[PDB]
Amino acid sequence: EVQLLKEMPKPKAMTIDPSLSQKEATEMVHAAQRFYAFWDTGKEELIPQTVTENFFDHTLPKGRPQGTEGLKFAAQNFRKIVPNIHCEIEDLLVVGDKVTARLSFTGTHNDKKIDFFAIDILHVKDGKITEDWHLEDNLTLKQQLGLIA
Amino acid sequence: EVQLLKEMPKPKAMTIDPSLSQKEATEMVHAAQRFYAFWDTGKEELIPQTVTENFFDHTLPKGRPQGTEGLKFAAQNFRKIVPNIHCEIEDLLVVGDKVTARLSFTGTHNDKKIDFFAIDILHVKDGKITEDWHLEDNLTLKQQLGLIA
Repeated sequence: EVQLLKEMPKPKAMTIDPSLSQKEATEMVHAAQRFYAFWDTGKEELIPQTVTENFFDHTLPKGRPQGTEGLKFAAQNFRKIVPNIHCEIEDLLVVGDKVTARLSFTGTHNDKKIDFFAIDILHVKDGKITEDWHLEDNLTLKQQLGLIA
Repeated sequence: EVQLLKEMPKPKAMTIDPSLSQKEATEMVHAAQRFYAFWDTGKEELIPQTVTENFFDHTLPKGRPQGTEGLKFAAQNFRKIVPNIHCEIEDLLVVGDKVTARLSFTGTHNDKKIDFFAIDILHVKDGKITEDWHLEDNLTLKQQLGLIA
C-alpha cells in the first residue's frame, strides 16, 4: 500500500490502480494530499510543491486568474468568506496519470454554517499536478452564504 | 481495448485500469455509455439496462426524487425549459469498481448558447450502476438561462 503523508488530509475511501509501482502510486496520492492540504490551510508554499509552473485549470471560475496565481487568489478568497474553511477527501480514485477526488468543505460565514461538496479530476505527471477540471456546488454555497434563494 | 457501443455517446478520452479484464472494463464503459445515452435522449427503456432497481443518488439535486423515478423526472423536467440539449462524454476514468465521467452539455435556449459541464462518480457492480455522486455546473447554466446575474 501507499504510506500517506501525515498531517495532510487522509482519504476516507480510496481506490488505486494496482499496476502502478509503489513509487508512482505514492507520488500520485501525495500530490492529491498536498493539493487538499493547500485548500484546507491556504499555505501558499505548498503550490510549487504540488502543481507545475504551467498548471492549467480547464474549468476556471469567472474572475479567477489562470495558473498558479489563481490558486493563491482562490484560497485567500475562500478564506475571506469562510475564515475557518476545512477540506476533507471523501474518496480518491487513482488510475494511469489521473486522480479523481470527491471533497467536503465545511465552516462558518459569520452567523451561517457552510457545507458543500466538490469533485475534481487531476492530471498528474511526475508527482505534480499539471492540469485540472473541477466543480464546487456553487449554487448550494451561494444559498448558504445568503446571496441567492 | 474496449469495444464501444455504437449509437451512444463515445468517450473522447479514457483511462482504464490495466488490471481489469477486458470483460470487466467493457461492462463498466458500456454502463457509462448507456447512462449518458439516457441523459442525451430521455429513453426510459435504458434505465433498467443501466442502473440497479435500488439505484441511489448520494448528491440529489433539490427537487429531484430519489432513485430510478428521479432519473425519469429529471430528463423530462429539464426538457421543459431546454429541449434542445445534447450530452457528450469528455473523459472516462475506470478503476476498481468506480467510473468517473466528465460531461459536456450543449444546446440553446432562446437565442442563446447553452454550454456547461458536469462530473459524475459512478459505482458499478456486475455491469450496472448502483449509486452515484455527481455535480452539474448549475450556476453557469442559470446564468446562461438569464435566471442568475
